[PDB]
Amino acid sequence: IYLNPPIEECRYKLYQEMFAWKMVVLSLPRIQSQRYQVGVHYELTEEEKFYRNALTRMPDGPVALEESYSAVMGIVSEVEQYVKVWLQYQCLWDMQAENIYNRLGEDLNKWQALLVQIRKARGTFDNAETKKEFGPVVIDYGKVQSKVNLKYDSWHKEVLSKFGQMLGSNMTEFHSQISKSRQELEQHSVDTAS
Amino acid sequence: SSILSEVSTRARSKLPSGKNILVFGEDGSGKTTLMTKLQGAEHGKKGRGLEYLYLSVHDEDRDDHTRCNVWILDGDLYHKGLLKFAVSAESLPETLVIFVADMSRPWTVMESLQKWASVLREHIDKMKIPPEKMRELERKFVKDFQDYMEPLGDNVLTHNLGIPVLVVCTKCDAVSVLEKEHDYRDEHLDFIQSHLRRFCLQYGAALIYTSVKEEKNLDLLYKYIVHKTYGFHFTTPALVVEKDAVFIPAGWDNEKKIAILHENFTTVKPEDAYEDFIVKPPVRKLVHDKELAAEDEQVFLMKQQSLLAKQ
Repeated sequence: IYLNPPIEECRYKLYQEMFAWKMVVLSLPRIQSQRYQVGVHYELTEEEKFYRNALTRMPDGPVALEESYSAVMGIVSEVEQYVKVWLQYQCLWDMQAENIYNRLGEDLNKWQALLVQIRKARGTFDNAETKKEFGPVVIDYGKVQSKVNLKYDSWHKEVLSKFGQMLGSNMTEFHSQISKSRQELEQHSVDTAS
Repeated sequence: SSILSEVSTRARSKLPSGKNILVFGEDGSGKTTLMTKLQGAEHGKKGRGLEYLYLSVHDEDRDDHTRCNVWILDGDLYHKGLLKFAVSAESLPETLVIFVADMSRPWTVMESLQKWASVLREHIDKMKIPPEKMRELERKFVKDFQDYMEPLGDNVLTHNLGIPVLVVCTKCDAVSVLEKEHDYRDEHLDFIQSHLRRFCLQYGAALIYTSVKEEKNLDLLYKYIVHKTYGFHFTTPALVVEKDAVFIPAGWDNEKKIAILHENFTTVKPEDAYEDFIVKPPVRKLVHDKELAAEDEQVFLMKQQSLLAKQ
């Protein structure tokens, strides 16, 4: 599972957007008297010629900036978490079912637990939605939508089949011992001198 | 639940990521130029506040691709709170921090460097790192410093944060121009190099000279950055033989290795203050012509009353 732009792009491009939205009002020329006041016989310094001091002139202080990055620091962070969830499916191509079988061998019946959360793990998945939107960041799980579906469904089918096979074996035990004990009770020897 | 254990335990071969290399430096010191030239493009775009560069480090020996997070910070002190975005307790143990000392203006190096000596320190305590972890990282960094094969002392790592620190000084080529345009003596270069080495020794830092114009040690800087943040193989020796470009590995520094640099200059003792030895760059821009105030009507009429009075 790759990212065609790596997750760092999701933050870098948003930073470039914020930089554009700053420079749209920041790179404005500074009003100056040098038009005729040639007595400043010196190349206009960039810090003063382009008016690069507006950030120190916040009416509300730096809080806006503290807010701005915060939004990004939120927007990227959780969505990377979302990406992380997708990366969690990486096992579907490199995992040994024998390890799972040994770890959960003879669970409640055979597994009875993880097979329940697998259906929930089918979330972020198996929906008509093709691309997850979040703010201006859209992650398109279009190339994997079918491949991970096939792999996950095959693994689900094999796990379900093994669960059912063990379930049926235990039900052979179930019904066989019921029948035997029912016959033993149906001997019905209630009155006897012995 | 159960899945988050079962699938997670099925981990494969990988290379560690999520490293946050940090860059504080004096504003206008070409820090963005240096790092952009490092990452491959000639130069990105500058701006205000924190800026992001994702450094793409590829290891051909293992043939893998990874990205580190260059969070380059503005030189304005007013933009120091937003540094709380740069370093977190989750990110601290893998942060490598470098300064940009614009050698074209040596007179503004040390204190700006010493400006570091406050900011990060404040940020490293206001985030309230528990003593146990900060001590363990500190001793781990100390041990890593000790074992440099190609040291103990009174002031070695006498004050440090336990994370790798570099002091890279850009615009190296300018040393030539200020050599002639300022008659800046070679003994001055020796003095500033010794002072910077003492600084990097007390913070356990590795110091690298570089010039984007002369593209010197950029490959070496890349090698050292990757070697420190990741642990790649390193083979470059301590290039200190020539003054033009000097490379001090973190651990190669010793007090005697600075006394040897002390001896060859005999003009002014190094114990004297930094700014005393270096010459100040005089301010060029003249003061604006004074306000030509007009005497208001009231005191003018007072003076005219007096004039009509003595007559």
